[PDB]
Amino acid sequence: SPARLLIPEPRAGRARHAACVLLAVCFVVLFLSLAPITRRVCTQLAALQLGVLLKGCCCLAEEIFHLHSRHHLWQVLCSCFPPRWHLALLLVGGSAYLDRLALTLSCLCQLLVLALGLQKLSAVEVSELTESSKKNVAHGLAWSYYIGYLKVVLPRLKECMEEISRTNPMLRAHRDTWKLHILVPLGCDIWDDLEKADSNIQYLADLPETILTRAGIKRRVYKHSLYVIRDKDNKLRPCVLEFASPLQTLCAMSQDDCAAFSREQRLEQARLFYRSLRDILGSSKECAGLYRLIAYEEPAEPESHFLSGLILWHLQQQQ
Amino acid sequence: SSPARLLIPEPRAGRARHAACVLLAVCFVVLFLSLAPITRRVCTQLAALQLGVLLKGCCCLAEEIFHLHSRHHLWQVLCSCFPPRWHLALLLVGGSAYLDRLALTLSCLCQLLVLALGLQKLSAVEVSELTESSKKNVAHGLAWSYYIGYLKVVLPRLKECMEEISRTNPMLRAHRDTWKLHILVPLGCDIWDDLEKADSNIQYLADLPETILTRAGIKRRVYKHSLYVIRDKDNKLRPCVLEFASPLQTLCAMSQDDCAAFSREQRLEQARLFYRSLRDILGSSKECAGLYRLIAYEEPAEPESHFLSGLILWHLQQQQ
Amino acid sequence: SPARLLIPEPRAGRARHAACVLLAVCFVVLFLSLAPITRRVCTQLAALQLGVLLKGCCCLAEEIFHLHSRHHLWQVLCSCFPPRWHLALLLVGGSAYLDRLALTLSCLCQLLVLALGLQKLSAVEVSELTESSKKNVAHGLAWSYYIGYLKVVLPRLKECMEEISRTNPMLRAHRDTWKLHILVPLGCDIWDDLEKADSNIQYLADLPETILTRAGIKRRVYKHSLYVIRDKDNKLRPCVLEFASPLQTLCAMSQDDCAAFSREQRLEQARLFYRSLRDILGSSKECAGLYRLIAYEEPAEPESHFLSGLILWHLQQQQ
Amino acid sequence: HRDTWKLHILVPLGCDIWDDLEKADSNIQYLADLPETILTRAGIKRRVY
Repeated sequence: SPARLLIPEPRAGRARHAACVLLAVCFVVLFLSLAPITRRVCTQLAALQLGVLLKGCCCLAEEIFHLHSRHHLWQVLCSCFPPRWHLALLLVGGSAYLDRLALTLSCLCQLLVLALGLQKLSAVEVSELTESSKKNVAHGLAWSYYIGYLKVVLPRLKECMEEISRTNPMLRAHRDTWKLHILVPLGCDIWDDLEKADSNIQYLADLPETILTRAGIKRRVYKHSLYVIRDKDNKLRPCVLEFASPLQTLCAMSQDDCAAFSREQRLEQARLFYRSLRDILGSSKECAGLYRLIAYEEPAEPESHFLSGLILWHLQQQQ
Repeated sequence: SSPARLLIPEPRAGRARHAACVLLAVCFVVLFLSLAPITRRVCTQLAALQLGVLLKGCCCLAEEIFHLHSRHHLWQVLCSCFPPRWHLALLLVGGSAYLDRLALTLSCLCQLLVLALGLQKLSAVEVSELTESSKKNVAHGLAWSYYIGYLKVVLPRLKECMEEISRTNPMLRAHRDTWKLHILVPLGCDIWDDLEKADSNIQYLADLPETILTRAGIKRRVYKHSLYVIRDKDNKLRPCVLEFASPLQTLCAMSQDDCAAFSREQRLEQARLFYRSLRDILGSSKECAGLYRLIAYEEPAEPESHFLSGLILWHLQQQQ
Repeated sequence: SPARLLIPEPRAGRARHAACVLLAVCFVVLFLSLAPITRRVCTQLAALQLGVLLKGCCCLAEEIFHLHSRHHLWQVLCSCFPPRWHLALLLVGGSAYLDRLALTLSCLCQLLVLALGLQKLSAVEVSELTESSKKNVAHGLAWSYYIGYLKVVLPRLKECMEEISRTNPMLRAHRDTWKLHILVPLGCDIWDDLEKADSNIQYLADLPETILTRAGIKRRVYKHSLYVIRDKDNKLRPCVLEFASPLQTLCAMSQDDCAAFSREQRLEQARLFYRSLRDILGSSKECAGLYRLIAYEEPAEPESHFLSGLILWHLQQQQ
Repeated sequence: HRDTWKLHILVPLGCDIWDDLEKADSNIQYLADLPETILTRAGIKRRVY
């Protein structure tokens, strides 16, 4: 190849072998040239193995607030500690039974280490963490959706709608709700059309063509559909509705055989995508007030007019 | 109310663990009423009871040494033969050894005696729960449904259909000893809807139109089979009848289904079990004595564009 | 063969011969280099034969609630314990006659083991148990029926019924009962037609063909029969009725000589098929409300209008 | 045989019409039926050929 490519390769995880061989060298060194010595070694091992308990207690104290929002209670207890936590309890119990200045000194130094935070992560660990997780798709979907679609279609919406508002008095009446409404259900189902999703949503017409030029032969054409949705006996409300493509991407990726994308992590990915999209849209000066994204979960009781009620609440929020 | 009366067996609530816990609490309370060395005896009894699973794992690995190459290819055999929660049994055995070997000999003798006589067997409740708990065991059901629905109604009426086919064109009268439908069952799940695109040597010879009609769930019989020609080396051509397995499509759709939660390793295992069940069912039949031939293949790692046709040619050559 | 196939073979069950040769080896080892010792061995053997009694007692406590549904009383007692349970009683009686702290310690250990449940099954045993059951066709039949038929014919029902409805006011009046009524008798008899099964069921017409194209020459064409059932002296009710094919499959394989399919467990297989179909249909989003499967058991008294009344009740439930 | 894909109308100058051509002449063999020619009318009336 004319261009000698230099690409990194995944790490073999061979540090375990080096640790094992140096451990064996340590054994062969120590044995040459003793039950109480082994007991002292076990006590010393149990001495620094109680810091995980303090770290878990601190994490539980910090996470009891998010317990309701994330885990709604045994999940909180088992999450704040590694699954191999009872081993430290067994070791500390054995050390206490075998034998308290050393214990309190060890607790104090471990807590001081935790507070000062001098046991941080180097570059290799963070690099391995970034490389290993092949399912952090939410940030990529959020940024891709933003740059590809919203940065190029959102600004040319008020001008595209004012021309219709010139001849249609109904659009002129509802001037405060000329934004684009993004439907992001926390699941992944996407209805083919919003007319059969809810009987209270009526299709009206398609907005005029959006013309973009690319080299003069390639034309990027954008279409938006304008809907009319019926209230109680008050009035009719028009709005522009569409779903989020990254949700469809996640749904199609879950069905893939080589993706190994389950349903429990798909919900987390959708939630993270919604949060990231909100955080990156809220700091944008181009589409400062040209959008409103609505998020919901399908109710357990199959109400026939749940989505319509949510859209009406959102629309009535602008006025 | 309701004209009928149904008492459906809803699944168990798993409340036997609560009974075990309350009886354990009662026993602890009783022991509290009315000492230290008894803990050592309790630990020794626990180790004696725990070495039974170690003996069972040893017997299981001794039995599965033969099937190692067929299924696991050596650490996988050891992992399968023993339960994952086996370290504590070794810890208890080591503690008992350190505390003290006639007692160990008699305890192990009793445990292996129990294992040999086989007097510890699952009751009706345990086997019923195990049968009703496995929600993904579709291999046997799919094999039986395929056999009954399709394989028992069209194969006996196979000589005559190809008889009218030969009446249309008599070129196949020479191949009198290959009048059996060929079933293509890949151990994966890929299915080629258009069989001519799968390989370059597979070409149609006769595909007459036919409408498959089902009236209120009752399927009509199939009166026509699609004839093919397989291009051999530059000497001659060979005609064939090919058909895939619908249960493989069922497995593929189950895997693609969102609510099924059906992985890939389970899919391969179910496909192999379905193939074995179908072969065993067909091999012990009477109507389908010699009017079928099922071809099972695994897709090769190296890409080959003329593999499937060559495999069918090999099957034809061994059929003569 | 171009592709050397590697297919598993059934296990020969030779672990028992390993147990027997270990019996012989242990015997010849112990003999080289003793009535009280044999009595102690018998007592130790009786010590761990008592756990099955506690397992049966806990099972009885947990299953006394399901006794009415599954066993309606001696069957409850016999099912919760292994048939070879009198041997444990004989051993414990012999131990008591030969001889209290040891018995209590053994009982406490057995209860602790049962509560913790550390004596579980490895991969080989579960694989053998999944391979040995050649008759558990309920789940396979349910999944095959679902994927093959219901996921393809159910969605194209409302639109197929609209065209007939627009010209028949009778169909327009009864719009809430346009589902597919699956009949799943817990037995296995399937009537050739519903006309002679019950005198109150009247055939009306066949639904227009559901045409599916495949490769342009293969046409998967579907018929559904529309019936009319005579209620009491009020009116007539139309519905679409059909039986469940897997019940016909079970009936067909019950008669096979090589199947060895008896009748006592055929009822259980049909019941499990009904439960599995219900569970996998209630969690689907495509056929949300396009079905209603009805199950019944034939009464002792051969009433001539038993099934008709059941369908009338199931039809009035929507209204 | 692509050049003879027409429809062959038999118009005997007499008036006898055979029920089928199989027994009319021993050299004519029936093969199969052409796939259905579906014509839709009002959505319920189907003119199928």
